[PDB]
Amino acid sequence: DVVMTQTPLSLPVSLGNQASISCRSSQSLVHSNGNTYLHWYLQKPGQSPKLLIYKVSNRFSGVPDRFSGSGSGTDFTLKISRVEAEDLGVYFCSQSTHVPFTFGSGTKLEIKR
Amino acid sequence: EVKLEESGGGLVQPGGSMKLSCATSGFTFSDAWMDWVRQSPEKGLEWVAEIRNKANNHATYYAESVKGRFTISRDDSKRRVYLQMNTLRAEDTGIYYCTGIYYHYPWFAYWGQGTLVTVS
Repeated sequence: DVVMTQTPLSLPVSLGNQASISCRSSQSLVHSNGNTYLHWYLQKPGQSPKLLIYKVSNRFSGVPDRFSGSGSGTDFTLKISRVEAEDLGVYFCSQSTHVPFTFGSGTKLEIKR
Repeated sequence: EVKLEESGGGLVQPGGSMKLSCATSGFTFSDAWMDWVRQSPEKGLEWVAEIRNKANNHATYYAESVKGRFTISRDDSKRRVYLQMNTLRAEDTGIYYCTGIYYHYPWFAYWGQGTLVTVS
């Protein structure tokens, strides 16, 4: 299976600051149709993961433009600009280019003072 | 609105058995390939089982870790997908979600709330 790895496990940031999450895949996520199926989910406590960014850079419904996804091949980044308390939770990168679909271990965004 | 809801989770002995159910609405069920994914406190999020649509023979596919112990099934009439678990292991503990492959987003775009399975 394609192994998704992301760092850090926990990402303390100040409110208003920028946060960046790294995600790597064990092989290229470029599908044979030429598109790249790397997605990010956000999970709040006690809830299911919700689709946040899909196909590298596309914002899902209702997701602020402060979230921007980037990268290519095996190496990807989620950048969260001007972090707010609404952004708190655990972010997972995930690939659906290859079967079975797989997930990174997650990154907890938290506010540090 | 696409809606999914799991039920049936609970505490169970190793070696025991437990059936999960998933009720759905807001998309064409008979077209959808349906899946179970679990969130393990040991392995994190990990796909468990898939069942295809009728045109692909309702064919089933399992993670190696659960093959031979778990059975995914669907009822197109009820728009429900199930996961029957047998010979449960401590390893199988986690939150079980149903999801599937959708027309506008052909990956696990919408998930249920999850049902907790705890193996004692």
